[PDB]
Amino acid sequence: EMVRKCDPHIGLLHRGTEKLIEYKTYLQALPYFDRLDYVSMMCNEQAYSLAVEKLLNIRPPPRAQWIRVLFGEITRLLNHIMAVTTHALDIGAMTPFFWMFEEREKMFEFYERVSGARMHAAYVRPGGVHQDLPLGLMDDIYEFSKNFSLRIDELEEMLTNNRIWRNRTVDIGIVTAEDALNYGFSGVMLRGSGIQWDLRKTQPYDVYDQVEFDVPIGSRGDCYDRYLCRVEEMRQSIRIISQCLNKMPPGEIKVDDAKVSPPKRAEMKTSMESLIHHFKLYTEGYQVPPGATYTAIEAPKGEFGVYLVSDGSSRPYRCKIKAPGFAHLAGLDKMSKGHMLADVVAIIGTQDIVFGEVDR
Amino acid sequence: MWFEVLPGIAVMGVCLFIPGMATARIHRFSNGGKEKRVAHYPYQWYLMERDRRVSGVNRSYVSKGLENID
Amino acid sequence: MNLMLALLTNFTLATLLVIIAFWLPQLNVYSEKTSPYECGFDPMGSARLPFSMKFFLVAITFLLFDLEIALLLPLPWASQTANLNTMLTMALFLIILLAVSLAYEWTQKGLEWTE
Amino acid sequence: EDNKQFFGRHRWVIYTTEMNGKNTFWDVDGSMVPPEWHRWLHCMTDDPPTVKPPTARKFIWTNHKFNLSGTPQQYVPYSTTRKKIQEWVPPSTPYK
Amino acid sequence: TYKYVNLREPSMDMKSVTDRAAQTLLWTELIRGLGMTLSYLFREPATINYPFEKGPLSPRFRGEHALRRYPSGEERCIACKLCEAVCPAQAITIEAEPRADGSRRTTRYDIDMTKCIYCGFCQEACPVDAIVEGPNFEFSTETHEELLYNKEKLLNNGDKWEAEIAANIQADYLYR
Amino acid sequence: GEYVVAKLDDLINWARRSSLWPMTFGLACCAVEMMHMAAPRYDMDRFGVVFRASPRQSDVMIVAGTLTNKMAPALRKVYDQMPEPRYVVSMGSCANGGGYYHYSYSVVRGCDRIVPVDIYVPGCPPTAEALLYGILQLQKKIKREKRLRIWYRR
Amino acid sequence: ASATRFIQWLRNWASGRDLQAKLQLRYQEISKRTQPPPKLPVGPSHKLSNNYYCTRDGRREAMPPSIVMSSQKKAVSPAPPIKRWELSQDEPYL
Amino acid sequence: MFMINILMLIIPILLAVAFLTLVERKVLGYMQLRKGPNVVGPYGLLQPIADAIKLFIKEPLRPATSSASMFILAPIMALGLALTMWIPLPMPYPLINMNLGVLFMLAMSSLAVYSILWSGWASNSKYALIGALRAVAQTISYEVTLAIILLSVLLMSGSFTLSTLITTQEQMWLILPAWPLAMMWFISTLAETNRAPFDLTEGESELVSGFNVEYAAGPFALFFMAEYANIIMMNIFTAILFLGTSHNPHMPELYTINFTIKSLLLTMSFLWIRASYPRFRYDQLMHLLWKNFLPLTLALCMWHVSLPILTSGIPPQT
Ligand SMILES: CCCCCCCCCCCCCCCCCC(=O)OC[C@H](COP(=O)([O-])OCC[N+](C)(C)C)OC(=O)CCCCCCCCCCCCCCCCC
Ligand SMILES: CCCCCCCCCCCCCCCCCC(=O)OC[C@H](COP(=O)(O)OCCN)OC(=O)CCCCCCCCCCCCCCCCC
Ligand SMILES: CCCCCCCCCCCCO[C@@H]1O[C@H](CO)[C@@H](O[C@H]2O[C@H](CO)[C@@H](O)[C@H](O)[C@H]2O)[C@H](O)[C@H]1O
Ligand SMILES: CCCCCCCCCCCCO[C@@H]1O[C@H](CO)[C@@H](O[C@H]2O[C@H](CO)[C@@H](O)[C@H](O)[C@H]2O)[C@H](O)[C@H]1O
Ligand code: SF4
Ligand code: SF4
Ligand code: SF4
Repeated sequence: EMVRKCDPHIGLLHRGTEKLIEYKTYLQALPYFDRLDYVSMMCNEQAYSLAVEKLLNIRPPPRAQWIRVLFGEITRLLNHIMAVTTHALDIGAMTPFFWMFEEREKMFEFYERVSGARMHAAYVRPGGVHQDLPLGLMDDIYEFSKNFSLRIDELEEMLTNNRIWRNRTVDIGIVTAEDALNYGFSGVMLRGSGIQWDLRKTQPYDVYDQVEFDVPIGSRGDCYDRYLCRVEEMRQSIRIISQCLNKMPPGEIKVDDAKVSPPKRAEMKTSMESLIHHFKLYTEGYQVPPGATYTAIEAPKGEFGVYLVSDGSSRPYRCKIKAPGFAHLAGLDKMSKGHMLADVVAIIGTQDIVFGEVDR
Repeated sequence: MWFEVLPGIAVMGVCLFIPGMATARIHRFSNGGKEKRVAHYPYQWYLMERDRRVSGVNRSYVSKGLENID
Repeated sequence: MNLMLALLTNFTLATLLVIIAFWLPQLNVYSEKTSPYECGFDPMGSARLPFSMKFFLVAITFLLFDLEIALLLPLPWASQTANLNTMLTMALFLIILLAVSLAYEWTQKGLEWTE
Repeated sequence: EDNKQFFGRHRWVIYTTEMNGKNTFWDVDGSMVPPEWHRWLHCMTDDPPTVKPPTARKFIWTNHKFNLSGTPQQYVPYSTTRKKIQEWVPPSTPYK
Repeated sequence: TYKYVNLREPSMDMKSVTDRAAQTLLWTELIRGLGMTLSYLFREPATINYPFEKGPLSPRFRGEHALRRYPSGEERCIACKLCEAVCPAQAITIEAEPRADGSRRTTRYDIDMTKCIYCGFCQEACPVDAIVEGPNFEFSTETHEELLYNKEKLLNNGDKWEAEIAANIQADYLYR
Repeated sequence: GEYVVAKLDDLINWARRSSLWPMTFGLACCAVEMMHMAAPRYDMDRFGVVFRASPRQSDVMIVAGTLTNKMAPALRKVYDQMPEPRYVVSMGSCANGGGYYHYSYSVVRGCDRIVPVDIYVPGCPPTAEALLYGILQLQKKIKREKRLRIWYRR
Repeated sequence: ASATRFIQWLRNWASGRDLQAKLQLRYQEISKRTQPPPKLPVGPSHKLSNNYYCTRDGRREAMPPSIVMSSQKKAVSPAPPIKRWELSQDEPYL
Repeated sequence: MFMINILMLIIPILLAVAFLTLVERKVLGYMQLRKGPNVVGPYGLLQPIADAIKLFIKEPLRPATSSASMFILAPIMALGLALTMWIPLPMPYPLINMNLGVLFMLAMSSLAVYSILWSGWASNSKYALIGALRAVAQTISYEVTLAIILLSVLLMSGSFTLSTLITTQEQMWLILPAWPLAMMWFISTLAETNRAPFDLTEGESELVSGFNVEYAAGPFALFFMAEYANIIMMNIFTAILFLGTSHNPHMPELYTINFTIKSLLLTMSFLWIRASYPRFRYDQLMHLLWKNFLPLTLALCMWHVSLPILTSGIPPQT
């Protein structure tokens, strides 16, 4: 049962997403980003929106930026619940999956209430967000967040001090700090080994410079430390969410520039300019000045970026998608040296892999 | 609620009760209303065989008392 | 007799269940259905190829430890001896030598699986 | 309804035993809920149609139909456009 | 700022050492874990009683499509084809011509529901609120062909669900 | 004659639909909503629906996600390795007809080019409740089987 | 919420917490499913004067890249070295 | 009247096993904040029947590469030996009263291991083989410790007769003088029954289904029935070994009631443990037994040899 070589064969979920995007307008291509890391939908939307906003040279309004950070951290909670509980489920601890997927179910209701969809919201767009938060949503998000830390505590009461859990994770898949960098790792795959790096702190986007939170840091670079980093990241997400709820500003939700963001329906049905711009934005779409940007965010799984090429038209010329799981999986053979079959099962979980983003 | 698990436990409990009850009752029925004789050692078997001869009906569980002493 | 009757009934019931299981259901047999399973892709080599044992040294030591129980299982009867002075010395002697053998293999890394 | 129950179990429907000719004593499905009650049952609103009825229109179905898949009433797709090219129809008399 | 998740050196006083020996030998932290699942055993489960109980939805929910009408009964769709242009999945197919009264109306309106991504872009693009995604999510079928909707199917959906569709649009149009 | 086989269908049908074991088989996004159907709110297990990893011990295949050309031979393989009777539920637009990758060079335009499909669950993804509606629709399909009635009249 | 006092006590003792204060099932503390209508604000460009689009056109202020070198003194780094992170005062050791 | 007695033993066992599967699914459901079966019959009471009927009308498969005779033989041994483990159990009267009932169960339990080895081997598939060799590893881990743990307990009972354990515990449960052994015995029974956290020969998340991955329909059911019959039997044995129920010869049913409750609760704890812990790595199971339980079991064996002698508490041979 000792593993002598891991050869990950991927492409079983390769769906030519990047080639398909070239045949779409910039708006039409936005839903493709929900279906990459399909556990972190709204964060993928944010990364693509920032790239298009950067190429357009426009700025989303302050309220949209706060809604983006709010739902980005709600999205981070959804990811880490899926990451930790399915990681535990593979290692044999099935119960936490059930307790914490009832929380995931309530966070899907927030997605559905703002966008009408539980998962592929298509809510974050270049220029802001699609719609404003419905009245009374922020109260319900506060009610959920009031109780969530207790759920994390029950999760830790089952795993953190458990000797069986620690035996299955401690000193498993150790990765040195230098190897992680040269292998292209990011996110918790760096911080687990002690590398102090978090794109929300070092290369902040939206309103991340206006919230306080701590970056968890590991000391042994193994599965257990990455597990503890992810759990502590969930606690810091709640800490950020509390700030977004309290500091939400008033105002519009998409850039007040109708050559990029569509007008309100009432305006479109009254004003000639609004109708023309609505008509043109939903047929041709907005043209983007020629250029190329690599734009990245601290997605829940790691650094998620797009290299986006514009030829001046309303359709992207090239859209290369950078998925953090691509480089993490490429290091699976390196991380599994000297381990057994059951350890590789754990090392796959500790990398937190979704093959929608890996294969695209 | 959690007490909706009780019906399946009771049915499981009743099934596990039957083997012990049946064996106790079948032993008494086939041993003249008494416990089945236990013969772990040659001595006990020897006495049991002697009772079968003494019974006069070839049954070690048919007992003979003072009325068989003239 | 009773024991032989009981064993025959147990394995007779099990065989009857297998017989019923094989002749009651409607069958549709073809090559792909009966091909060896391996997660959707064809097996790469024979499952009869050698499968290395990493705990081979523990497995042999089990044979030697698994005979200590035969020597120790008579202890409840031996406790009824008149010569308890000799008993207890010899019973403790065997268990200690078994403990020493375990310590030796432990300290010499015999219980570590080979990589 | 029972507002002491936790959110999600505080509303429920006991389906009829017969609907549109079908015996539904054992066979029930969510598609039997008519749209006016569908809104209230799924908590898209707080007011039942008894208190806040829907707006009446002469084209709205007066009879709700459940899922008709797998029955002789199932929808069958077809093209709704007329013939595009018209063929030449030869004469009915012989001249040749 | 940053914090350490696992960088604590345990104390080496005989009481602390004896506490950990008890933990190793008496399984106290594994017993403690048993307490948690015992507590859950006596909690009310979160399961709803579907299909008699339904999960909560919002007026924005994106479900089955339907073509709507004006109160007079006239169709709202004017064959502008904005929905067909924006559809990320190319799930919409339209043909139009002047109606017998000169009105601009469609003669084909297909949605391939196995192409559609239920994204709602079509109802954003529509300038007359003709095509919408209604609240119905329980329309699974036994054949693929049943999911290829033509205009007759979608108009029937509009008439079927209009009572609910109108009330949901009334509750959310001020956010649009 | 007719009465006995009529009851016998009711019994074998009741057992088969009350004990439906899907293969532990998910492909992409839609497998996440399949998880949410196993989660406490919907609890598929309460209907008698239990995931089992081995194809040999599975009755239903839920095709939950996009089927690529690279994956297609593997999906057909594990389907063939289910014992009969077996059922296929096609979940989501990708499985139903290729969906949003319908025009891709690497995607199978509907899993029904590879396997027979009993039920098509629409959506991208279908909600967990919509999938539960599809599973219960599959149960009612099984309730209508007439295997012995047809056998009797052969 | 309907659990008896004995059962409330039992699952509190077993878990070691006060589970009742933070129930995971939602009751009537959630928002009502029928809300009053909103009246959403408008953006900065909703003015009747001093609002010419050519003064607020971001796309038209985008310019092609600056050619630094084309093949057609102190050493520098790409940016100043990153400052070393400071430990949290909220909770430095988990 | 003996054939009737045999049927009064094995038919209830198969019914108890059937409803143990329901109780497991419900107990894990509520510990997982859900409900478990409650549709098929009231409170899911008809679920085990539906599952039983469904499997036995499902198509069995003979894998192309498999060894036919051993493939079919293996499930028959599994169920046959699982039922044989019950014939010596005093409840309070055994079906078969053996002098050496304790050693008979040790021998049968060793033989039941081969129903795993041969099913995994005969399958001629890699996941089946990997599961089978985990069974070899698991037996090596617990067998030596299990026998010596029993020997220490029997040094207070003085006999290998299972019924003598009832007499030994007439004034007090043996768990008082031997809770360190009861702890290691309870773990050993989890390993012996391939139960979580030691469910390694099947190990769903690693081996798909392990040793019986190629089994379907009825032949699969026999393995599943054998597993759950072994769960109950080993908890009855634990109850008899450490929680002796007083026996009144004139009211033997009262023994059977108290005795059954203890066995149910011990079986419930197996389900409780399954819901609580992750799975061991199978080389960590070997080290747990050999490096922890074995040194302590060897020491307690010497202690329990000496203790009756030094306290003058040696039991009788009868
Ligand atoms: C814990 C133990 C639990 C055991 C549970 C056992 C099940 C109890 C419930 C039994 C109800 C009857 C089950 C019938 C299912 C038959 C499978 C089926 O559906 O096939 C459809 C077939 C119909 O096939 P068909 O003729 O229509 O067409 C088949 C060809 N193709 C595939 C092309 C269509 O049913 C039959 O052929 C006959 C039905 C028999 C029903 C009565 C059972 C008698 C079977 C005796 C078989 C002879 C060997 C003896 C076996 C030992 C029997 C005890
Ligand atoms: C007068 C003189 C007296 C002389 C005699 C005195 C003796 C008294 C002191 C004896 C010691 C008492 C403890 C004996 C039990 C065995 C203890 C033990 O073995 O624990 C260690 C073992 C390994 O733990 P670990 O930390 O990983 O390994 C050491 C690190 N190198 O830990 C484990 O075993 C891990 C087990 C994991 C699986 C647990 C799953 C079940 C847990 C719940 C069960 C609770 C107990 C149930 C008991 C039932 C009894 C019927
Ligand atoms: C590497 C080799 C290791 C070898 C280790 C061997 C360890 C053996 C230790 C001695 C064990 C027996 O120790 C001895 O037991 C007997 C009891 O049976 C005691 O004897 C005592 O009880 C017996 C009967 O029980 C009386 O007849 C006697 O009058 C009394 O002295 C001895 O006082 C004690 O010294
Ligand atoms: C009379 C019966 C009771 C007496 C006990 C009999 C068994 C004694 C077992 C051997 C004890 C000493 O021998 C043993 O040798 C190894 C060397 O590899 C030591 O050291 C090793 O053990 C542990 C666990 O394997 C490792 O974490 C450690 O890294 C390693 O150095 C052990 O700490 C020591 O326990
Ligand atoms: S919801 Fe989206 S994919 Fe579906 S028809 Fe409308 S625009 Fe096209
Ligand atoms: S449905 Fe609306 S957007 Fe589509 S063609 Fe008709 S009017 Fe235009
Ligand atoms: S149907 Fe939708 S949710 Fe499902 S896999 Fe395809 S894109 Fe993802």
